[PDB]
Amino acid sequence: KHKILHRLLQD
Amino acid sequence: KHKILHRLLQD
Amino acid sequence: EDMPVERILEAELAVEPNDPVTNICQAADKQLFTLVEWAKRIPHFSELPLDDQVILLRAGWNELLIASFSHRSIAVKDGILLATGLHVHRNSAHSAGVGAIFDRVLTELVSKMRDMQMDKTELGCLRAIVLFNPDSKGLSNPAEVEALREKVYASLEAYCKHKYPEQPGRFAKLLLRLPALRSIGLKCLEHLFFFKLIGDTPIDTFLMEMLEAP
Amino acid sequence: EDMPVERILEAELAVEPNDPVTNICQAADKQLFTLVEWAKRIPHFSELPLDDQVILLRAGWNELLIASFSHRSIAVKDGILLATGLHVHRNSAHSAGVGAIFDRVLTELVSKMRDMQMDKTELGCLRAIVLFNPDSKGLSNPAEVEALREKVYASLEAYCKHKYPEQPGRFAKLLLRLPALRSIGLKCLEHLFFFKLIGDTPIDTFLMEMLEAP
Ligand SMILES: CC(=C/C=C/C(C)=C/C(=O)O)/C=C1\CCCc2cc(C)ccc21
Ligand SMILES: CC(=C/C=C/C(C)=C/C(=O)O)/C=C1\CCCc2cc(C)ccc21
Repeated sequence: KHKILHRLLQD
Repeated sequence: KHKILHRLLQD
Repeated sequence: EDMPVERILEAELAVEPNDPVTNICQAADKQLFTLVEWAKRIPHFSELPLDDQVILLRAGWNELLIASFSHRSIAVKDGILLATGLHVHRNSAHSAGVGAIFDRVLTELVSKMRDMQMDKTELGCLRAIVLFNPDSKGLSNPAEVEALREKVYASLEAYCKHKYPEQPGRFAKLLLRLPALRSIGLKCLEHLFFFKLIGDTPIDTFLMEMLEAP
Repeated sequence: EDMPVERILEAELAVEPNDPVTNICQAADKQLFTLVEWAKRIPHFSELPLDDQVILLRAGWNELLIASFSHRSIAVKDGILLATGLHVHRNSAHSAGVGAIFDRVLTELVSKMRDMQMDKTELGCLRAIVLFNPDSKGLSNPAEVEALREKVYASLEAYCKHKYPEQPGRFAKLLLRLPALRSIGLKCLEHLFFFKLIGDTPIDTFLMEMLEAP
């Protein structure tokens, strides 16, 4: 879950 | 309003 | 000025030496009477106009009582000690449908108080700050309430650093539990309005009055 | 240790130079992306496990954004300035059915910030304290989050008293707005869930994700 948030934090 | 509260505060 | 922690501590020492929900409501009603007396012992409170005294208690009674039984429960294993002398075990609260709020009280309040060994003076001051809530709607003179609050945390910080010199962040740590108290206070009120709505769960007169409007 | 207010201030300066409800939701979605970048600039945050970084932002995004637009609105007459560059006048908010929450933001947050002239460093630190919420459920190491928070308010107090030596109660005054932020944050979330429930009021992807469960 929390698709958007994870991707942004990883970048 | 606030029957109880007023009476107690006055005492 | 003129807000000695000694008086605050005295006020705390003076007011305090099967469905668990019903027991909690009876205990809350019970403590509402004691709360008014506690407030009268807080310096300058009784000097405010009757109308503002009502607003302050109306606005903070829930948080004031929660802070109190939470600190009282520090010596409890997994539960809370009510003023009536009854104990609410985690399982009991869980089995009543209030396990979530119960867990927050324990984790965010009780546990934190015990770990830092919050004393009665500190508890008294935190409640005094809550009582003197300048954001309370209806206040005829909010600036006056703000003044009392500033004097309380001014004395509290003095108390700390002096009693607990080795803990420079203690004062802030105490103040930082207020946000949790606010959130927890709000959720508990929601549960109370639902209990009143459903019909079940006897609610006494003083507690009912506090649920009244506004 | 190792929590310079300079870095906190930089993070703030780096991320920021007709139904009003819809405009507010679009602005919130917009700021959610900027919020993640702001967090990465807060010392040691990105060093926490991805799972805890998510929990912290999930748990405090609403309060973080509110603190931000509230401080930004200090220069506003009777309204709030959105990140999108649009202004929400009191009347506009009133006419949309959100006058109550709007009035709280102005009275409890905006007005208080302006009166004490809260600066960007102080705002940055308050948000950093909110971000590092040790009470956030799910944290793999709550003690670690508690440590960062303590370091933030430790630097904040140092900042104050030094910049504002003539105001010994400033540090506490700053911390004492957190309870209002918490309450206001909760009410705003309630409005958001109702907007999503009713169907009306377009809600973008990131904002929608934050409304998602848990
Ligand atoms: C609003 C409130 C007041 C408590 C007063 C008491 C119990 C005072 C005392 O005993 O000292 C607390 C409630 C209100 C009803 C719901 C609730 C549930 C749990 C698990 C704990 C507390 C509460
Ligand atoms: C949760 C939230 C987020 C705001 C984000 C914004 C608007 C950020 C920005 O523009 O910087 C605020 C809401 C959420 C919807 C209700 C609301 C109503 C008023 C009057 C003010 C704020 C809010």
